[PDB]
Amino acid sequence: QVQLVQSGAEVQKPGSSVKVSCKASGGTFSRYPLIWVRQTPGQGLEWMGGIFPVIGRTNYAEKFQGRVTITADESTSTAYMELNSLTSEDTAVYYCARLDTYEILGYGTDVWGQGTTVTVSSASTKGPSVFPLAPSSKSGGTAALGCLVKDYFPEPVTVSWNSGALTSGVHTFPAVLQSSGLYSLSSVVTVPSSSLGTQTYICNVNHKPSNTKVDKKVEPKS
Amino acid sequence: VAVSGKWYLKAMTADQEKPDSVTPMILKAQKGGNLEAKITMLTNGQCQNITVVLHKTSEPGKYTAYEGQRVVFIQPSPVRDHYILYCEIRMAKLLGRDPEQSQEALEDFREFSRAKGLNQEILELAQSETCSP
Amino acid sequence: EIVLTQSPATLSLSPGERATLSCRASESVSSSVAWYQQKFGQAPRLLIYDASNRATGIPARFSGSGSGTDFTLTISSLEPEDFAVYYCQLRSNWPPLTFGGGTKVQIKRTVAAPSVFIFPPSDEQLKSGTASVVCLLNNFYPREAKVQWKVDNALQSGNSQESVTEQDSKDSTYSLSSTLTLSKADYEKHKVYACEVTHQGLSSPVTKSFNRGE
Ligand SMILES: [Cl-]
Repeated sequence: QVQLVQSGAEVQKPGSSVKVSCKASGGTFSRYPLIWVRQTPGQGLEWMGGIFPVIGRTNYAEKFQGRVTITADESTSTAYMELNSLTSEDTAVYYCARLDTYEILGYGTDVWGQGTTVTVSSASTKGPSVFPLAPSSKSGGTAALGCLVKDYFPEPVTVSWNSGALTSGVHTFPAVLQSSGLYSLSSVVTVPSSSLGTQTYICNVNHKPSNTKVDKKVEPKS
Repeated sequence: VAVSGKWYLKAMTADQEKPDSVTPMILKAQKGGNLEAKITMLTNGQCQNITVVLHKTSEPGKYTAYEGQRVVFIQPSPVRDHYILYCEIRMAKLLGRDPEQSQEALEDFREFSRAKGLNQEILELAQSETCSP
Repeated sequence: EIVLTQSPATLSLSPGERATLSCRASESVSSSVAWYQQKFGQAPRLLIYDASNRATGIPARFSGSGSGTDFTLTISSLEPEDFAVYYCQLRSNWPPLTFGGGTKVQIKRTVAAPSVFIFPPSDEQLKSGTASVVCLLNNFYPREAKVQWKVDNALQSGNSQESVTEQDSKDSTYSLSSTLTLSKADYEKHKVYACEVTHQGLSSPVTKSFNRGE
């Protein structure tokens, strides 16, 4: 049973390069295509290139030709992907995979690495600020309110409402990486407007990377 | 498993001294590791159904057949969608997804046969989907 | 290059229905096609290799077919766990190993217009020199929706970002947030902040507004 183990999560500044490793154990790549695949958050799979022993060559997709270098080292059973001139749009999950294609007919025993997250940002670790999204004075008896979790790095944050007692109607959106290199996300909930006087609504935010916590009461504005 | 694959036997050679026509070769893989290959050949006005069971070894692409007495090495060609089978008489065969000859595949197959010390006058087999006595 | 087209790119069905997914190569590629399943936030899962062979453990309801240019993944009868994105890919000893663009298999439901909500920047935030204005489009279907910001009736461009939820497990809707980010200086130059929403379920565009300063 062959396993591929990739190097861990990387944060790189725009303009730098990242070199991700992929170590094979229980086997090698000498007879099998070793490929690199990426996926930008919420988007699709893209083949970047690979080492193709049958033709004795490394080949790249057009999109990445000239900006990615794929190599392997026999003695260490390790393959590498180096991506230069990083921009924020190279923020993605990168995977290596060994394709079971050597036999004329086989069992399809492809092996993927676990993935490596690369985040392209100039930012340092930073806990969030949390601002209220206050319920409007003005709807089927329901009101929308929320919290804006702004200016944290890196991923992830967690958000609950009322210490987890409030779950119905909650939507916590995927984070966006802003041009500052910091993340922002919003969490909202719809509640009975009759409740707004009486029931407290507090968002509980946790950013483990910074060991920070914020709890923000959200109420109608005076 | 019961995984399957379809192919054409396009050319053959050996270190010694021939189907008039061949049908496609069909491979079936069985839970356990073995492959079974089937092809029909027109020879002496008769249609022969050939079956070979290739038994797993610990090495990928290497099988045993004919009650242990034959060893068979199967490897992809550099030319897209072709494979080369080597057997030890000592023989080599060119398989492709496409029934029509690829000159590139044939050229590579010649160089392969030379490395193995096989007769370099390659026999190209005519193809037909069905066998007509 | 070789391109793999997956069309339609969305299918809306339900447990019990057959799903037929298409993958068309831009030129012949024999049997060198794989299919993957991928759920949100998870690793891709190999279903089919060599166009017609199931990977190990894959249930029998999944079958692949085709050779040449036109490939098909059929799920004979969808189960709940089968709603996901499906990708085809060239898979072979020889390059290229291009992926298709993906077909999302989602749960069908009736058209539902968004409930729209606009949220002014907090005083606390404003102090720091930046204003975030948030527009929420809640519980709509299908996913296509256009949000436009207008400030004193001028259409904004370049200063907003959108984020969307995964389909809700209970009601099969989507929600979306749009955030307009301004400097305090720019925020303070205008009066009317409006979020204008267009969606299949709305017969006219819906606008929510406030005037800067309650
Ligand atoms: Cl099933």
